Amino acid sequence: EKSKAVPFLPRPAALDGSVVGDVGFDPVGFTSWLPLSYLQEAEIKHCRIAMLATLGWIVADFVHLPGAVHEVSSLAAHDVAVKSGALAQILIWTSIAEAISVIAISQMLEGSGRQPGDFKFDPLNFAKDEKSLKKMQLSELKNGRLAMLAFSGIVTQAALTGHAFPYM
Amino acid sequence: ERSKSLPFLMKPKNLDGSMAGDVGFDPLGLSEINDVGVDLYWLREAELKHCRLGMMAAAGILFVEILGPAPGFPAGKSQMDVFWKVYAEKPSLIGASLAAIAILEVISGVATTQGRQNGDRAPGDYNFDPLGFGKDPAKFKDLQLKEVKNGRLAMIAAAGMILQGVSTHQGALENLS
Ligand code: CLA
Ligand SMILES: C/C(C=C=C1C(C)(C)C[C@H](O)C[C@@]1(C)O)=C/C=C/C(C)=C/C=C/C=C(C)/C=C/C=C(/C=C/[C@@]12O[C@]1(C)C[C@@H](O)CC2(C)C)CO
Ligand SMILES: CC(/C=C/C=C(C)/C=C/[C@@]12O[C@]1(C)C[C@@H](O)CC2(C)C)=C\C=C\C=C(C)\C=C\C=C(C)\C=C\[C@@]12O[C@]1(C)C[C@@H](O)CC2(C)C
Repeated sequence: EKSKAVPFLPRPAALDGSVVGDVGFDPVGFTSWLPLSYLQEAEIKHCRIAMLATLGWIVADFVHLPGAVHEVSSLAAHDVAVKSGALAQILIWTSIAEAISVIAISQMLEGSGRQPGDFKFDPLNFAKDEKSLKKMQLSELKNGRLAMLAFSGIVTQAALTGHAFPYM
Repeated sequence: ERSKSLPFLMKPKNLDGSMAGDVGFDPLGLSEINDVGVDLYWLREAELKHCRLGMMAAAGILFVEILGPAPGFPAGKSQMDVFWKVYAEKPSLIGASLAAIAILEVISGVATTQGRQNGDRAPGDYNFDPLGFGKDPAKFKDLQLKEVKNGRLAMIAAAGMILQGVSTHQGALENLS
C-alpha cells in the first residue's frame, strides 16, 4: 500500500521489493496483466540500446570514420547508412542476437532461472558478490533510463532544429 | 434538519459536516448522484482541482498584469490574447506544459478512482506538503477551510477573467478602471 514513488497511489501489487530499481512506479498497472520478467527484460534491453545510441549519436557528430559516406550528421546518417548497407550488417547481427534472445526469454519465462537481462556477459568482473551486483544493476537501470530520455530529447531537438552537438 | 446556508431547504443527506466549507448549499441535490462514476468523492475531488486551478490562474493573471511579464516573454496586458503570442514564438513550451499536465492528470484520475475504491485517501489529497505547513491537526481543518474558500473565490474570479478577456479583449484591471 502507498507505493514509494507515488505516495498517494496504491502499491502496484506486483512490485513488492524484490527487484532492482523497484520504487513501486506503475500507475497504469502494466505489471497487472504482463509478466514482470518480460517487462524487466524489455526495460533493460531499451536501456542498453539507448545508451549505445546516445553515445553513438553524440560521438558521430564529432568523430567520423574515414570515407565520404561517413561525412553526414547523425540526423541524416540513417538514410546514408541504409543506402551504403552499413545498417544492413548491424541489422543482420542484431537479428542473430535477437533470435538467441527469443530462445533466452522463452526459457526464462518457462522456468530456467535466468534473471531478466542476465546474459552472463562479464569478461571483467565488476561485480563480485550479491551486493556489488545489485548496486551495479541499479546503476545500469538508472543510467539506461537517463540515456533513453536523453536520446529522446536529442533526436527531438535535432529534428526540430538541425543543429550540431548542442541541440538547443 | 434544515441546511445552514439555505434555511428553506432540508439538509442534504450526503453533506453532514465533514468537508471543509460545508454549509449545506446543495439546492439541486447533486451530492446524491451515484452514477456514471460520479459521487460525493468525485465531486469533491473535482471541486478541489477546480479550486487549485482557479487559484493558480487568478494569481498568474494578476501577477503578469501587475508586475509585468518575465524577461524574454511577450507583453500586451491581455492574458487571453498573449497566449497566442507565446505560442507563436515558444510553441515547445506550451506543448511540454500540456504533455506534463496530461500525464499528471492521468495520474490524478487513477489516484482518484483508486482512493474511491479502497478508501484510504481523502478527496483532493496528493500528499503534497513539502514544507510541512499542515502536519498537526486543529490547523489542518483551518487550512482546508481557507483553501476551499479561496479556491471558490478564485474559481469565480478566473471564470470572470476568462470571459472578460475573450469578450472585451482587454486586461483584467483594464476592465476594472
Ligand atoms: C545503437 C547503436 C548504434 C547504431 C545503430 C549506430 C549507427 C551508425 N553509426 Mg555509430 N556509434 C555507436 C552506436 C551506434 N551507431 C557508438 C556506441 C559509438 C561510439 C564508439 C559510435 C560511433 C560512431 C562513429 C565514430 C561513426 C558512427 C557512424 C554510424 C553510421 C554508419 C556507420 C556505422 O554503423 O557505425 C560504425 C560504428 C563504429 C565504428 C563504432 C561502433 C562501436 C559499437 C557500437 C560498440 C560495441 C558494441 C558491440 C559491437 C555490440 C555487439 C552487437 C551484437 C548484436 C553482436 C550509422 C548510422 C559513422 C557515421 O556515418 O557517422 C554519421 C561514424 O563515423 N558511429
Ligand atoms: C478519459 C479521460 C481521462 C481519464 C480517466 C482514466 C485515464 C481512464 C483514469 C481514471 O480511472 C478514469 C478517468 C476518467 O479519470 C478524459 C480526459 C479528459 C479530457 C477530455 C480533457 C479535457 C481538457 C480540456 C481543457 C482543460 C481545455 C481548456 C481550454 C482552455 C482554453 C484556453 C484559451 O487560451 C486559449 C487556448 C485561447 C485563448 O484565446 C483564450 C482561452 C479560450 C481561455 C483553458 O484551459
Ligand atoms: C526532461 C524530461 C525527463 C527528464 C527525466 C529525468 C531527469 C529522469 C530521471 C530518472 O530516470 C532517472 C535518471 C533514474 C530513475 O530511476 C528516476 C528518475 C528521476 C525518474 C522529459 C521531457 C519531456 C518533454 C516533452 C514531453 C515535451 C513535449 C513537447 C511537445 C509535445 C511540443 C510540441 C510542439 O512544440 C512542437 C514540438 C512544435 C509545435 O509547432 C507543435 C507543438 C505540439 C506545440
